[PDB]
Amino acid sequence: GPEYKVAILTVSDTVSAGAGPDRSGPRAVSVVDSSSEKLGGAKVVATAVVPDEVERIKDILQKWSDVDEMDLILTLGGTGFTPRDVTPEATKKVIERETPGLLFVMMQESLKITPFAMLARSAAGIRGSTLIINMPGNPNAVAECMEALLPALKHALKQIK
Amino acid sequence: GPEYKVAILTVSDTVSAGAGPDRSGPRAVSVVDSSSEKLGGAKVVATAVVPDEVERIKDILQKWSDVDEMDLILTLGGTGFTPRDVTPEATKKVIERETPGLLFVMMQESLKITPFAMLARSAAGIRGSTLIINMPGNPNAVAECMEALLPALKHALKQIK
Amino acid sequence: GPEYKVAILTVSDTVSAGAGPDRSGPRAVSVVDSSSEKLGGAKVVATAVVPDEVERIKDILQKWSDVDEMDLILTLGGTGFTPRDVTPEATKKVIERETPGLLFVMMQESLKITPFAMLARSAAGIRGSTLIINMPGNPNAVAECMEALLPALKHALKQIK
Ligand SMILES: [N]C1=NC2=C([N][C]3[C]([N]2)O[C]([C]OP([O])([O])=OP([O])(=O)O[C][C]2O[C](N4[C]=NC5=C4N=[C]N=C5[N])[C]([O])[C]2[O])C([S])=C3[S])C(=O)[N]1
Ligand SMILES: [N]C1=NC2=C([N][C]3[C]([N]2)O[C]([C]OP([O])([O])=OP([O])(=O)O[C][C]2O[C](N4[C]=NC5=C4N=[C]N=C5[N])[C]([O])[C]2[O])C([S])=C3[S])C(=O)[N]1
Ligand SMILES: [N]C1=NC2=C([N][C]3[C]([N]2)O[C]([C]OP([O])([O])=OP([O])(=O)O[C][C]2O[C](N4[C]=NC5=C4N=[C]N=C5[N])[C]([O])[C]2[O])C([S])=C3[S])C(=O)[N]1
Ligand SMILES: [Cu+]
Ligand SMILES: [Cu+]
Ligand SMILES: [Cu+]
Repeated sequence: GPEYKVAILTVSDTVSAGAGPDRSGPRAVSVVDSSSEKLGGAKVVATAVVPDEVERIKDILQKWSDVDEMDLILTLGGTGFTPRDVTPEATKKVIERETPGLLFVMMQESLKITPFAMLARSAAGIRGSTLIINMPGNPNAVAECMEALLPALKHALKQIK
Repeated sequence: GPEYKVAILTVSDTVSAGAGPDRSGPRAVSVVDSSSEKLGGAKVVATAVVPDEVERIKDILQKWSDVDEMDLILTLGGTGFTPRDVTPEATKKVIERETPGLLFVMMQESLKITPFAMLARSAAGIRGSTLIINMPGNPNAVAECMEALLPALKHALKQIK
Repeated sequence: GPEYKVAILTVSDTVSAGAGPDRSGPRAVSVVDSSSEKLGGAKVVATAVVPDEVERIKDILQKWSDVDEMDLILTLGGTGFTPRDVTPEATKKVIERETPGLLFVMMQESLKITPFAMLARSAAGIRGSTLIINMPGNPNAVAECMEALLPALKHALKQIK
């Protein structure tokens, strides 16, 4: 397997219910894959979809960190202002050490693209030796957020080990 | 009434005690009114003044969100470094979901005007279907902070419903 | 003594164990000293070194704030992504009122120098009449972070009193 095991969690009532396809997930996988060397040897080894439900999100983040030994978990979606956007709240429950600089850079860079970046309520942090980062559900958002992080993400992953 | 009901809370021992007038409140009302269309049909329907006392601030934020059905609450003042600046702490107690991007944009834009922007400890978030945003007490601060938010605030208010 | 009493806490297993010298501490003292007038009459009156241990860090921050009457505490180190970087978590336990604008400015300015700035998980806030700010352990980081804060830090210290 890879130096760094990456897992992608799509958070969406719509996708989970079979009411639409996942358009964000494949874009996240593509951005990680195409940056695999810049990330120190990272590969997406697993993806999943969960509804906008705090307990479901928490359970998968805990399993991936504590049991499956993932190194990086990117979540996609559920970061906005609607009542069903609960990804950050689930994430804050599971992380042990917050990583606000990652959120700073994602916001700073995203705002250059659209003022609507300010509506992302993303959280990020470390649980054990797993880095967890919330990204927006807009399929174009993951690429933009990953570009923002890529300069330092390899060093983040080295450090957490 | 309006599409979006806005309420303005001035937080000030001085104003509450009758030791001076409210100079921030009218500026906040004026900025919201003059941006009413850009905000999706917002109107300030209520204002109040409370002292720099956590329980008083909490009680009004809870009443306006839970009983009076406000959609946007702007607080003015009590965000700085003095011992009596307790607005963010009261706010953090009442909000359910934090909205850090709003704080990011207010800080980013405010710092272009003055380095003293860094002394605002403002919080922001959502309780039910009410968005609550702390702004500094300086009468010129609300206009600057609202300009920073205006590009996306209509979409924020639509989403929270 | 000075108008503002500053104390510097180096957080490092290596320095604490006698496995290397403190290179960050002297740089912090030098930057504060050389900015003493810009800070309103600040002087470093005390330094100490502790290991990367939450209880040790907490205990010194509490003693310096509650007993020794320090006005500004800068901590150096332990803000990164490694398992032993626990300074922010200790700091968050002791502070009463968070000061996110200080973190915003440090991050904003640090990112102009290096993308690795995003790996600092620094916290900051007020306990009583003591301002506590986490800075990175890189000896060059304190100078950069202090430059970012210097425009408003005098006013912060005046306010907290
Ligand atoms: N960079 C960037 N950033 C950002 C953006 N956008 C914006 C922001 N930021 O964010 C926010 C928030 O969001 P959220 O919540 O996360 O998202 P959601 O709701 O989840 O989502 C949205 C949309 O998108 C879509 N999706 C999602 N997911 C998905 C999808 N599709 C397909 N598939 C999947 N999976 C939908 O349609 C929805 O609606 C905000 S609000 C904003 S605007 C950008 O862009 N960038
Ligand atoms: N944008 C902007 N931002 C900012 C500013 N300024 C600065 C900052 N930011 O903030 C901070 C904080 O503050 P706070 O605390 O909130 O405020 P206070 O204390 O409350 O206040 C201040 C002043 O002002 C005035 N006022 C207030 N309120 C009021 C008033 N007047 C009238 N009426 C009313 N209501 C007074 O005098 C006081 O003293 C800081 S510190 C800073 S400097 C800007 O500008 N912008
Ligand atoms: N401005 C700026 N910022 C920043 C930098 N760098 C980077 C960031 N930011 O931060 C982060 C984090 O870090 P921390 O964790 O805090 O650090 P530590 O680990 O503790 O440290 C590092 C290094 O350095 C050194 N040191 C420390 N401390 C000390 C030292 N030396 C001598 N003495 C003393 N005391 C060591 O070697 C270690 O390793 C990150 S990661 C980054 S890269 C800058 O630069 N700036
Ligand atoms: Cu949106
Ligand atoms: Cu001020
Ligand atoms: Cu580093």
